[PDB]
This record gives sequence, structure tokens and C-alpha cells, in this order.
Amino acid sequence: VKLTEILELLVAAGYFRARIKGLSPFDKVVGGMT
Amino acid sequence: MRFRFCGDLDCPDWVLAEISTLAKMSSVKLRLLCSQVLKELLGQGIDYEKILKLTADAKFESGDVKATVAVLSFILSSAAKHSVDGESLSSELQQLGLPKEHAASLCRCYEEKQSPLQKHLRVCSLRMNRLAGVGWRVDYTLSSSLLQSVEEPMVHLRLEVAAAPGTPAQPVAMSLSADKFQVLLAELKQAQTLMSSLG
Amino acid sequence: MELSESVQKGFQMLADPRSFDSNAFTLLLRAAFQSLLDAQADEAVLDHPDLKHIDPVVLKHCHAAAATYILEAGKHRADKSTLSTYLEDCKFDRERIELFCTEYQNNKNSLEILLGSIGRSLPHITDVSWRLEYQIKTNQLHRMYRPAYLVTLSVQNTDSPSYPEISFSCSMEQLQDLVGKLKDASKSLERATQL
Amino acid sequence: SFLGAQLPPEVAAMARLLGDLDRSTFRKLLKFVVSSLQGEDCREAVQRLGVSANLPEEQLGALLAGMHTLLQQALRLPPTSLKPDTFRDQLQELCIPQDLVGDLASVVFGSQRPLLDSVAQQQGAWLPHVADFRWRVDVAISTSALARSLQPSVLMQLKLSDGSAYRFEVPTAKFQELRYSVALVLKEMADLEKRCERRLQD
Amino acid sequence: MLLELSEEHKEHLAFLPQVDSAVVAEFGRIAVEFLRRGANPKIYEGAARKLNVSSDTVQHGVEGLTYLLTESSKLMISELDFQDSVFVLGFSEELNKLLLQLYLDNRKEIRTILSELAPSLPSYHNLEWRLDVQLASRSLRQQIKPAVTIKLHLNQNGDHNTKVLQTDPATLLHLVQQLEQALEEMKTNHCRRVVRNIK
Repeated sequence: VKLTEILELLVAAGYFRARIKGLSPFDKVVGGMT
Repeated sequence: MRFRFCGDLDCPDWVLAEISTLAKMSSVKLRLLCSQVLKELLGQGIDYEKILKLTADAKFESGDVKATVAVLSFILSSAAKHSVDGESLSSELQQLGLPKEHAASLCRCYEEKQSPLQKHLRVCSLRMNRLAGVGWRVDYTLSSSLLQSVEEPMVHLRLEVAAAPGTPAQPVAMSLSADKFQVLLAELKQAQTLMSSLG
Repeated sequence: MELSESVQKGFQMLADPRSFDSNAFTLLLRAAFQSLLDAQADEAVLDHPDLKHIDPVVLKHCHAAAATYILEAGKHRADKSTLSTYLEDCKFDRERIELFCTEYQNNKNSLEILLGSIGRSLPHITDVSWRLEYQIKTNQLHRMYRPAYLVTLSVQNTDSPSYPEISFSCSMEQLQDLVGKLKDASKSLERATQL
Repeated sequence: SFLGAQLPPEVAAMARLLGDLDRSTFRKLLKFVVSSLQGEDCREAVQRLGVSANLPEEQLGALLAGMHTLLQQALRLPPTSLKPDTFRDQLQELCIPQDLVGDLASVVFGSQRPLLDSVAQQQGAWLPHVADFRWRVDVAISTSALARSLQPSVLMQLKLSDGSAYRFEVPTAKFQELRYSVALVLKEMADLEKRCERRLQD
Repeated sequence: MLLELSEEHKEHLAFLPQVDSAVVAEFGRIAVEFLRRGANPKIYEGAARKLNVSSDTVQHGVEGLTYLLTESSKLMISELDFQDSVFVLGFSEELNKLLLQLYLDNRKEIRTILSELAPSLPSYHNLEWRLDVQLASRSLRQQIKPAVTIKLHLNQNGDHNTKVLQTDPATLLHLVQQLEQALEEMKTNHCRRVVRNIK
């Protein structure tokens, strides 16, 4: 899965809920963009 | 998402942020730093010189240090508040993304001091007042201008009461008739019987 | 519940058919409750024409005994089983045991509201209000550009000298901290309902 | 919605009680809510209404709490931001009966509103205000330390709305600093108003 | 926008070009040291004898230089507007560049000190809470009366004050609701425009 590229970006932005192991990929990506 | 050490709540965003600052230390010095904060929670003082001396490993700036001590104090106090075991704490810190070696180290120090922590946290729990001590004198009255012979005992009480730790006790001083004293002592004994039924 | 020898002797005289008939027992018992609960200090509360044949030293002694037992039974949340036990000990008959319980039950709620109104307590918070301002300038510093909250609590108690409003200011971090503390407190009330 | 993102529990409770309530009693209650907002003590009149309607105090409390919250949140909105059509629509999503909606709308938009606005504006104050300001201007001719002084000063006395009062003397070098400071703040209030009208109003 | 240097303030600063820039660097050091710690007039008579000028000449130059840095930091004047302000004084590029760096090095620290001067309102420090149930009194022997005991800690003028208070459960649910609506306001479009435009 290609998520690692964009989740590295969201963490580097300071959206740390991309680190939580338990949320679904949609919540991480779309939540982080919001 | 909800966590036991957070009190059956989702993790605060400042805690989840600064958990990523803990990962920046070695696991060997994250464990040493826990010991310094935990000593302070146990009332044994804190060694800022040592804290700064070891965190130079990671080249922390003083804003990193402040945030690191704050989050360790939160995690350890709040696990002890809710009586969370180190087994649960390790598993659920890992869910937040703390590395497994850092999770380990952090919880093997909590496991050692869990019991004395909770005894101290009960002593620190909110009080309005504390009775620091009692003094008393009993007098016998012989005669007066107001009554030619009296021949009655009288009591003086002084109660030392402390509003906050590290402060001198306030004295409450008063005088009582022997009738007022008798009824006061009898009432306090009834209160004590009820207290003993609760714990 | 303990009762002094003075109170017990007063009840032993109420238990007599000779000293008090069933009529006088009812009228004195009603006067006992009235003198406890009425806001009027009715000094003639004992001047009922059917009570007039009783020795006024005995009458006023049994009236204070009754009132004292009523307050002690009330304080200790006495159930009818407790009341009936003590009355039969004082040699009451089945008719007067019924009469005492009937009057006590009628007045029980008023007595318990009275006993519970006595005390002192902390200042009670009753309301809150807030202002949001954006900080522009000081005579020493330009471009402050930070929000502040101005909070006031309304307290409503007079058990000790006090001032009715507590005012303080919060930054964004201080108000977020404060709200978290009050929600932590509120979450503990919820847990206590699971007991 | 003007009630925010999630409906307050007291408003949801009240809105289901309204289905059982006679409109005569509703309009009696609404007067007590409005007059309480204007600061009038109503506790004894509410109690008489309770026994008159045969409402238990558990239901009075729920009704009064729910009505107060709804009016508080609506009356705090400017007429640009809540208007009769959108208010009426939003209240119908609560399933409030339409006749009671008309009574509520008359309170928020009718001739009651200007007195409510006046009371709501009083609550922005947090620090005390000047209630009175008196002075005298004196010249000292002689003093223990100087055969001739000839030096002016201003004695000032302030009374604040707090009920506090202060009497103090001002050197003329200190009066010049005070006068300068006050005129400066007045310039900077006027500049701030012009920033707001040209950027926040559009 | 630009600094309006008064004629006396200009006349004090006119000492700066009269001596080597290495001495002006020393004036810069001692200037910010006084802002940091407090002034010590005993140095002015030392520099006076070293420079063959009066002690008032040293004092005026240095205290004028401190005011230049203080007013620049108060305004947060830009580097471009700073130069346009300073070029009313005639001295050469080397001194102009020295002063600009001395400003930008220190404006953030000075602004921290200048923030302490504002009108001193009381402010929140901390809150403690305890869930109490009252079970008996002298007058009435069985009860359940739940209350939240609150201890509110406040600052003013650097002095801590504490107030002990009480709420019932339903009032505590009202308190959270109202102060959550307070925090929600900063997210509304109205307050967003203020933050966006008043800058």
C-alpha cells in the first residue's frame, strides 16, 4: 500500500494521529487533509 | 479510540504529539529520565542538572525538555490515578506509536514504583484543612466579684490547623464551660462511631 | 438512640390511663408537634380546655418529653418498628401506639425538612459568564495580537463573609486546561452512577 | 443551527414536553422566562403557576431550563445572522408545535427585543467604570520647606462603579503624562475602528 | 511606522560615531546587559576615564542606545523601516550595520521583558476537585448529599491566591457547557476574520 508516502507528509506537518495504529487509512488521510 | 491510562478517554493531542519526542532519546536514557521524574512525584526532589545532562544526547532545546518532563509526569501520574498495570500501559503506549523498546523501559520503572506512587497520591489528594495538633488547660475557679464563691472547672482549647503544606499552623484558641466541654466530647465520639463504619 | 431518664419518665406518665385519658394524650401529642413545627411561638399551645385538669407541672413535663423524643426519633430516621418497640417498653397500649404512629407519620416529612436545614456550607457556585477579547496594544508593546478570556463565577452563599463574584482571565491554553479539569470531574460523577 | 453543532439535552427534553402542554400555560411560562432575562425575581410566581397547572416541579424545571436556553442562544445573534424565516424553519426541526413557534418568534423579533438587547449589552463589562471624577486646582504659596513655592498641582478624586473611591494628588509633570496618554489611546481607538470597517465589514 | 527620534535623543546618539566601532560594540554589550539585569552606574565613570569624556557623555550615549533598541522592539519595526529611521543620523555604513544586527539579535528577548509591564489582571493558575457525599450531620443521621469541592488557584501581581468553592452535579454540567461554547467562538467565521485581518 502506497500510504507511507503521504502519511510521512502528514506526520511531518504535525498531524500525529497518522501514527495511531488502529485508525483506518481513510480516517488518517482525509482527517489529516482536513 | 479510548485508553485506560487516559481515564477511558481519547488521548490528548499534546500528549500524542510529545510521545513522538520521547522516541528521540535512546531507550537507555529514556529510562533514566523516568527515574528522575518519578522521584519528584514521590516527593524526593528533582535533579534538573541530571535531566539536562543526559538529554544532551538528543540535543534537546529547553522547549523539548519542558515538553518531555511534562508528558512523562502526565503518563505516570494518570496510570497510577486509574490503577493501570504496566502490562496494559505498555500495550496502549505502543498503540500511540511509542517504540516497543521505549515502551518496555518506561513500564518496567512504573511497575517498580506503582505501589508507593498511589500511597503518595492519596496523601496529596485535595484537603480543605488539616488538624496539626491540640493543646488544653483545665482551670478551677475559686471566687469572683460576680459570684462570691464559684468552685467550678473550666477548659481552654487551642487547635493547630494547617491550610496548606509548608505553612505554619493557625491556632484556634477558645474557652469553654465544663458543660460545653462535656457535650463537645460526647458529640465527637458519636461522629467517630459513624466514621469507623465506613473505613 | 438513647433517651435520658427524664424523657423516659415523661413517657411512662403518658402511658397511664389515669393521668391521661385517650383524649388528653391526643391533644398533648398534637401540641408537641405544633410547638416544634409552627413558626408562631404559641405560648397558649397547652391551654386546651380538656387539658386543664392535669397538674401544670406534670403537663408541661410530659409535653417536653414528647417533643424531645420526636426530635430524637426524627434525627435517627426511626421506622415504625423502632417506634412501636420503645412505646411498648414504656407500657403503652395498642390504641396509643396507633395514635402516636399516626401523628408521627403525618408530620414526618416536615420534621425531616426542618432537621436537614441546619448547618453551614462552602460558597456555592451558581453561574458563569465569559468575554472574548483580542489584545491589540499596550503603552509598552505593539502587535500583541492574542486572544484572552475574561471569566466570572457567581457564588451564592452567606454562611461566612464573602463576595458574590470571582473574576479571572484565561489565555487559550489556560481556558482549555480549566475546561479539561471540569470535564474530568464530570466524568467521575458518571462513573459513580455505575455503583 | 443557532443551537450549535449538537442539540443541548435540556432543549431536546423541553421540545418533547411541549406536545402535552396547553398553550395558555406555555404563554404564562414564557413571560417568566423573558422577565427573568430582564433580571426580575420570579421564584414565587413560578411556584403558584406550578400548582395552578398541576405541573410537578420535575417538569417545571425541565420546561423552564429548556426555554431559557433556546431564547438565550437566539437573542445573542444579530438580526443579520438570525432572521424570522430561518428561525422558524430551525425550530420546526425540533418538532415544536407551530403555534408555539409563533409565540417564540414574537419574543425574539417583536417589540420585546430592544429591552432585552439593552440588558444583554450591560454584561460585557468586567472591570469597574468611572462613576464620578472631581478635582481642585491649587497653588502652594509657602510651605515648611520653602518660604515661597508658587507651585501648582491638581487634587483628584475618583468614584468607581465598584463603589470604591480614591483621593490623590497629581504633580503637573504627571498630569501632562496622563493627558498625553488619554489622547493617544483615543487616536488608536479611532484607527482600530477604521481597520475594522474596511476589513471585517464587507 | 518609522522612529521619530527627538532632538535630545539624536544628540545623545551623536556620541556613537565619535569613537571606534569596537567601543560601540562594548556599548551594545553593556546596553543589553542592563536590560537583562539592571543598571549599574559605577561603570560610567570607568569608561569616562578610559575614553577621555565625561561620565554623563558615556551615560547619555549608552542610555540613548538602550532606548533605540527598546523602541524598535516595541514597534517590531522592519529592517527596512529601521534603516529609514536610522539614516536621519549621519554616521557611516559600518555603524549602521552594527546597530541593525544588535537590534535583530535581541528584539525577541526585549519584547519578553516589555510584556511584563502590562496592566496586571488576575489570572487562572490551577484547579483541584473532590467528589464528596455527605452522610450524616449533628441534626440528621442518614443522608446522601453529593457535591464537588473545588479549589481554585489564581495569580495576581505574582502572588498566589486560593478559593475553596462548591457545586452540585447539575451545575457542574452547566459550567462545562458554557465554557465549551467559549472555546467554540474562536473557531467561528467572525473571529477567524479578526485573526486573519487584524494583523
